[PDB]
Amino acid sequence: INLPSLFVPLVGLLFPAVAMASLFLHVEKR
Amino acid sequence: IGPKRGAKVKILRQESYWYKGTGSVVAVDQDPNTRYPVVVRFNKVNYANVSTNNYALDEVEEV
Amino acid sequence: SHSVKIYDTCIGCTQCVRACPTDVLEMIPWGGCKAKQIASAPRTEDCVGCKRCESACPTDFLSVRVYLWHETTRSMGLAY
Amino acid sequence: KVFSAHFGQLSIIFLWLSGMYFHGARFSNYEAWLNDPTHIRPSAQVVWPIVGQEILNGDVGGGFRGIQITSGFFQI
Amino acid sequence: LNPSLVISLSTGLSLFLGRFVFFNFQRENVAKQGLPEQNGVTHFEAGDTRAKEYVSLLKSNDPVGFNIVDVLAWGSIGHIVAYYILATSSNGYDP
Amino acid sequence: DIAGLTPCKDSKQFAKREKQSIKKLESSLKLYAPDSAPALAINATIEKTKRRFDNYGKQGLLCGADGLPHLIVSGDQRHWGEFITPGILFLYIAGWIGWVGRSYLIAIRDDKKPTQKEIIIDVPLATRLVFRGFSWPIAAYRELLNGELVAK
Amino acid sequence: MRDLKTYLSVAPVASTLWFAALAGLLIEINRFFPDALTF
Amino acid sequence: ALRFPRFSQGLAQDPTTRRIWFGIATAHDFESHDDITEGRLYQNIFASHFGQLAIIFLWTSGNLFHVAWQGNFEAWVQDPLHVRPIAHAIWDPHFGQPAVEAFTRGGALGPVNIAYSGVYQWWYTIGLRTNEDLYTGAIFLLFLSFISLLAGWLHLQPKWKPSVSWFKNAESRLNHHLSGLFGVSSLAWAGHLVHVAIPGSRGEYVRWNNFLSVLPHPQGLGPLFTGQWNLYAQNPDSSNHLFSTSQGAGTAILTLLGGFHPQTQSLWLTDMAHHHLAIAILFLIGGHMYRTNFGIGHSIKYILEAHIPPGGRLGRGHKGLYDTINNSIHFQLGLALASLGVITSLVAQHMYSLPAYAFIAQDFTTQAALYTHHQYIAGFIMTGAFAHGAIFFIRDYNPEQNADNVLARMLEHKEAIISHLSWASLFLGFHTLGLYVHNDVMLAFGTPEKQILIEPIFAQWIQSAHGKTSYGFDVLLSSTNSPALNAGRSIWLPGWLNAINENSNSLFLTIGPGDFLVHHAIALGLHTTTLILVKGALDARGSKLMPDKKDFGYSFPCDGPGRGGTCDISAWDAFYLAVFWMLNTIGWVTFYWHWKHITLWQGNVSQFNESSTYLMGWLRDYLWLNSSQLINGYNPFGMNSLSVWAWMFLFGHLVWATGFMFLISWRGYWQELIETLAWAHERTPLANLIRWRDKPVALSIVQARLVGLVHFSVGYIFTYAAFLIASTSGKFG
Ligand code: CLA
Ligand code: CLA
Ligand code: CLA
Ligand code: CLA
Ligand code: CLA
Ligand code: CLA
Ligand SMILES: CC1=C(/C=C/C(C)=C/C=C/C(C)=C/C=C/C=C(C)/C=C/C=C(C)/C=C/C2=C(C)CCCC2(C)C)C(C)(C)CCC1
Ligand SMILES: CC1=C(/C=C/C(C)=C/C=C/C(C)=C/C=C/C=C(C)/C=C/C=C(C)/C=C/C2=C(C)CCCC2(C)C)C(C)(C)CCC1
Ligand SMILES: CC1=C(C/C=C(\C)CCC[C@H](C)CCC[C@H](C)CCCC(C)C)C(=O)c2ccccc2C1=O
Repeated sequence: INLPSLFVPLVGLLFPAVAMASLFLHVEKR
Repeated sequence: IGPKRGAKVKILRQESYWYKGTGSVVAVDQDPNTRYPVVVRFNKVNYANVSTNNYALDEVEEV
Repeated sequence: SHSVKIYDTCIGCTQCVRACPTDVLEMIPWGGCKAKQIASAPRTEDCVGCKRCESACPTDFLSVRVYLWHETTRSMGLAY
Repeated sequence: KVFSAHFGQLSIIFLWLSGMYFHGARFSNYEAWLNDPTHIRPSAQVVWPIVGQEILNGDVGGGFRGIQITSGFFQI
Repeated sequence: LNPSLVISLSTGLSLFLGRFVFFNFQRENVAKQGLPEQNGVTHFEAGDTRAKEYVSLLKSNDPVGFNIVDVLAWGSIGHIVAYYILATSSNGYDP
Repeated sequence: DIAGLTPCKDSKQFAKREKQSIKKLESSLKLYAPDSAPALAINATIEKTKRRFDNYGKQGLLCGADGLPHLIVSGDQRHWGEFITPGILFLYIAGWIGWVGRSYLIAIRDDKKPTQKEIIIDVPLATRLVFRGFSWPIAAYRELLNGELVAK
Repeated sequence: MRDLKTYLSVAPVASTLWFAALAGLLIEINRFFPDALTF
Repeated sequence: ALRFPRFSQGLAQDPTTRRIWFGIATAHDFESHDDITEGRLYQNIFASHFGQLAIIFLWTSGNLFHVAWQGNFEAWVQDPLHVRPIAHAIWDPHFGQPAVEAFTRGGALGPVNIAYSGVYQWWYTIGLRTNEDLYTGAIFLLFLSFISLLAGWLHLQPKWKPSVSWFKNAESRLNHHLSGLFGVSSLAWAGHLVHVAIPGSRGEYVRWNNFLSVLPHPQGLGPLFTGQWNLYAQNPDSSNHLFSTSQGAGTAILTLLGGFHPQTQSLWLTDMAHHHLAIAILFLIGGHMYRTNFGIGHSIKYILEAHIPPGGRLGRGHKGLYDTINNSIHFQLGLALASLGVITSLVAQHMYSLPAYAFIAQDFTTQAALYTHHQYIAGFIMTGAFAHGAIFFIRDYNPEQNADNVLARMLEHKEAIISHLSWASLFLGFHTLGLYVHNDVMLAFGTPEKQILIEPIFAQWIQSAHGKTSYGFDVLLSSTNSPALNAGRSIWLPGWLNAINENSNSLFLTIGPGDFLVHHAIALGLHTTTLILVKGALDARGSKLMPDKKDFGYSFPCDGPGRGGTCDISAWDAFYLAVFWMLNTIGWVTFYWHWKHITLWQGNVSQFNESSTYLMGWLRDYLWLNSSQLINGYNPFGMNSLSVWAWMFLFGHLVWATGFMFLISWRGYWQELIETLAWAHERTPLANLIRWRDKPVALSIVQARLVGLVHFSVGYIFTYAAFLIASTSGKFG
């Protein structure tokens, strides 16, 4: 539990948010 | 010039609905500036419900 | 912009020009058919690609052909 | 055209009702159903015996065998 | 069965066959369908520098031109025929 | 027997099935007076059930563990009634229909407006072609041998 | 009358009569020789 | 060429949301990027394969890692028939306490998922025993994942970019792939079976630290090099051998016994070692066929060119085909997908009937998932094989350089080909459906003895030729004095005849009328799916309705409402249509596999033999009967470990049904609707302040076909997998 409680929110909340924000700026750039 | 009226010609234009079929010559335009002067009539319409088309002398063969 | 092309089997009957909803096409003088005119496509940036023109065309194998291509706000028909 | 077509439709409905009343008269357990409506199942269609299809003539009560109807004509 | 005798007799005959009885035929056929080509041109001629035929190895002072590749090829068939005969005799199969 | 089956005439599950079936109908039979129309009808089904089971037994049908007849279509001569024979009959009739159908399209193909006899049957013409079907194997083989059956 | 005979020959009308006749024939063969699985 | 789709300025300049969608969808179609060359095309593909290898290795590495870290492998290997194998731990903060309890299974200390992939049986059979064994395996695959990315990057650098001419050296790649990729790998795999896997099965522990000091066989390599090869088969494991113990353990390393290890119900390891050694020898010899740098070998082009029948019935035979194939990557991938699709089905058919992994035969849910997983993978792969045949015909086919050869002659008689597939599909559909409907009516009317129930005599005769005695046909290996029986009596036939006549395994199951009907259903599906696909490929270049179709490419929305209407006229649309038919077909085959096995496992094949001859039987006694535990995975009274599958089961129904929206409603309806939302957005205060950077537009015609197809396929698969797993695992067959 000491690691799943770290990686599950990281890969399921932080990484997708950081990825979705990254891709939003690349696709919108000109 | 061209095949006579009422000639029975086989169609050799590949993209034609009547390709390899036969139709009847309606008229041949005698103006030598006419690229496709052979008017041909067919007994079945194509997908556009059209029954006649103009062809080149090299696209038509009397049979 | 979509590409529109005319082929020399055109009999110059004008039916595509009348069908066009954005004035892409016009008749121009030609010596190749009895009607002594052929179609032309000088304004394809307004072309939306409805293909009303192909529906109008009488030639066994279309004399006017529309190749849908790069979309713009004109080809997509957007009013916003 | 729509006026005479309406007459056509009314003709069809009356013919439809004719058959409904005719089957109640000729191929039904309505007379038996009047004596015991809580138990006897309304039936007004009977299939001929062919290719095993008699099994659709069900034991609906009233000494009758037929298809149970749900149009409600008996209650009418 | 003596393994060395079987192996060296098989390889001997295979090498003998490839040098004296089958040599012309094998060479004729290789000349007939020669190097692999892509679009009318050998792989090397098309730029596949790693497809260069090693003429250095193919050279031989043997009278008919029997070279080191022929020894590997016919010598391999001999060892395969030999070990087929040895293993097949090692079992006690009954048909 | 073939495919581990046994003749339906020797099969215990086949016999059980007939028995359970008649018992089913008799449960309904006992609801009605013996002269009544339902009694006669259920009895008619019962006799037909009995005729059917004896008939399948006497025709040589093989049965599986399920007690049901299983058809042997392999060619085996004890079972030609299960495929070869009704199949020859099907092909004979099917070819008759198609040969007659082609006769009519050919008969009208050179007419003035041919699609007119395709939506409005020329029944007189059809009564004259309907019996060409009787000999379609000979007629179709003959049109083949002399270039008339297929176009080039 | 000849107009009526033409209508009676139209595809749908000729089809129901043809298939009605067919259905009657197949039904009566099945009433006379029911439950035929072989042949 | 300045925003998102850097490879398509045509799309970069699209002002609508369409730009983003199509940028994603076309990223891997290298041929259609701005300014591709032949070289760049090969080079991108080549590096893309290294990335695909890297993902494959990375994925396997995680599976190993998660089993070692969170699974019960060490308890499974000590009692393989009484431990549900664990896939990985679950950590979901949405769970309520009853979900935490229900999912706590195996020997685990918390909620876990049970693995239906079969990796425990696989890894155990080949020698893995300890969590450490698994860890260093994962690390090694992680290293391979990294190396694969290094080479991928490397070969995209100008110093290391391979030339087109190298990618087209066909003779050299074949020699190396046959003898090396296939042969040496098979030889090496036999080396692993002999050195590690077989000692593992005999209760010995051979690892890198000790494998140099232990002999795989007491006689060493002596017998190998002297030709006395029989010595290696001498003292095989007892038929009473207990796997992973020395009880009844022999010393043979290479055997030919046929049949099954009686306790594990899977193939003998010493048979599988002999198999990999034998085919290796064949691959190693076969990989010497083609000419490279040494002046011997064949020219594939010359071989093709020679194969023309004198008499002309194939025109110019195979002339030109070397460069047609060697210059078209869609041709190559078509052959690759076609071949891989056949052998993926082969894998599914052979693994369920001749399992290689100890204690997988009795893990019913695993066998069900494995068969179903590969038959669906195989189906998709087969549709791709024809889709790239179509793409070949449009992008790559040169009519003049193929003039009159076997490939051109296919186009010449496409109407003959297509109309006979049409005929075969019509025949199979009318009669298969007609026969089921007849039987249903007979059941409906209480007269099941009036069914048409044709015996699958041809297949039963084949099972008898294989030695099965169920049918009394007494042929070949079922005979008593056939030379076939006599020749193999001394070798593999004792173990084979035993296995084939044991009617509680899956080797050549007994078949009756139910197996007949659904096999013609299956032949219907194969014929109809290929009809769509062959018609799609052969008309891709042109039809009478669109004789210039090749000028429009593989996928285009249509050709407009003129000439009578032309929706779904492209080769891409024929693919799209065929996916429905492939999903149909695999559905039929997997329904059949599952229902035949679940009634086998339950001990009453007669439920299938009787209920399968009519379609109400399938609906009621297969789907409805086997849904009762699944739909109760949660109910007003609580939930259990079947809760996930109950939820995914409905999820699958929902995704599938959402697909119907994109498939049935078409674009124009939605474009006009979106316009009123553009208006509404530009007229709503506060929201007026916010503006989109991409103009909202309805999806494209083709796009919607795809989105609908994807929803349909996804829900199709998730619905059936949830049902398959829950129904089988809720009872264990
Ligand atoms: C190879 C595929 C793979 C897959 C599908 C999973 C799946 C999972 N892991 Mg796991 N893991 C893997 C490899 C993998 N693992 C490897 C190699 C390691 C060791 C480095 C770990 C170490 C690890 C830990 C420590 C934990 C998980 C956890 C989890 C679970 C939650 C997701 C998460 O936190 O990820 C964690 C992911 C990482 C730590 C990253 C390592 C994986 C590689 C480097 C990234 C893979 C990228 C991916 C394939 C992109 C492909 C798409 C691309 C083409 C665009 C989930 C079941 C958690 C768990 O058990 O939940 C209960 C948890 O606590 N993983
Ligand atoms: C909506 C109206 C309706 C419907 C659906 C039915 C349905 C039925 N009736 Mg019923 N019936 C109706 C009205 C209806 N009836 C009316 C109004 C009467 C009083 C006249 C009857 C009197 C009646 C009797 C006396 C009997 C039935 C029977 C039946 C059953 C079998 C009929 C059968 O196979 O005929 C056989 C099929 C045909 C005759 C069709 C022949 C096919 C031809 C070729 C079609 C001709 C098409 C032509 C172009 C158009 C002709 C139009 C013309 C009338 C001007 C069936 C359930 C039978 C029954 O229940 O037995 C147990 C029965 O004996 N009915
Ligand atoms: C003269 C009638 C006739 C004849 C001889 C054929 C013959 C053929 N058809 Mg065709 N067909 C017909 C009518 C006919 N068809 C009609 C009406 C349709 C529309 C439903 C089709 C639709 C059709 C398809 C979709 C396919 C064929 C195919 C075929 C070939 C293989 C056999 C087959 O599949 O049968 C199939 C037959 C049908 C699907 C339905 C036809 C059955 C009708 C009932 C018969 C015609 C009745 C007609 C009204 C008779 C009136 C005559 C009267 C006035 C005297 C063969 C050339 C197949 C092929 O090309 O294989 C190479 C194929 O794929 N046909
Ligand atoms: C001995 C030399 C050698 C070897 C080992 C390889 C190996 C390979 N090459 Mg090749 N190559 C070679 C020489 C060699 N090459 C030469 C000389 C050239 C130039 C002429 C090339 C040019 C070349 C190109 C251009 C490409 C490759 C590619 C590949 C890879 C194919 C993808 C893959 O993993 O297939 C794995 C295949 C197998 C292991 C064979 C088995 C196949 C069967 C169907 C599966 C059997 C399944 C079996 C039952 C498994 C059991 C189940 C499992 C769970 C245990 C593979 C690594 C491709 C690649 O991916 O690049 C990175 C690629 O694009 N090669
Ligand atoms: C070796 C395997 C292989 C390879 C290398 C290729 C390579 C290619 N194919 Mg091909 N194909 C294959 C297998 C393969 N295919 C198979 C198995 C099929 C059957 C489905 C097809 C069907 C096919 C078609 C129909 C088409 C291609 C196309 C293409 C080209 C570009 C694809 C592209 O940009 O899409 C890139 C795609 C993406 C970046 C994302 C796609 C996402 C997919 C569509 C949905 C995934 C759903 C996913 C499971 C969601 C899960 C949900 C979750 C809750 C579980 C490229 C040349 C296209 C082309 O350009 O040809 C002219 C084209 O139209 N192929
Ligand atoms: C259960 C649904 C269903 C059914 C029955 C069919 C049926 C068929 N499809 Mg289809 N299809 C479906 C779903 C279905 N499809 C879906 C979801 C898609 C994805 C878009 C497609 C896409 C598709 C394509 C692209 C192709 C087919 C083809 C076919 C034909 C296959 C050959 C065959 O079985 O011939 C037998 C015919 C049938 C089984 C049809 C039903 C016959 C009926 C039952 C007979 C009716 C008799 C009765 C007297 C009628 C009374 C009615 C009354 C009102 C008058 C057949 C017409 C192929 C084709 O045309 O091959 C020639 C083909 O190319 N289909
Ligand atoms: C110069 C000269 C001479 C000499 C020569 C010689 C003497 C030769 C020899 C040679 C040899 C002597 C050779 C050899 C070769 C060999 C080889 C080349 C081999 C191969 C092998 C292989 C290939 C194998 C394989 C395998 C394995 C490994 C395992 C098992 C199986 C098998 C078998 C398959 C003389 C006198 C004559 C004359 C004069 C001159
Ligand atoms: C369109 C196109 C294409 C495609 C194609 C395809 C997709 C195909 C498929 C195909 C397939 C998918 C096929 C398959 C086949 C199979 C086979 C051919 C098999 C055979 C078999 C055999 C022969 C066997 C036998 C046997 C037995 C049975 C028993 C044991 C013994 C033996 C082994 C002898 C391509 C790319 C080319 C290109 C061009 C275009
Ligand atoms: C309903 C739908 C509409 C409208 C739906 C469109 C506008 C999609 C809007 C989707 C929004 C943006 C939500 C998307 C949610 C997805 C899960 C996002 C996935 C993102 C991927 C890149 C991973 C049309 O586009 C129409 C076009 C052609 C005929 C059928 C369709 C279809 O019927």
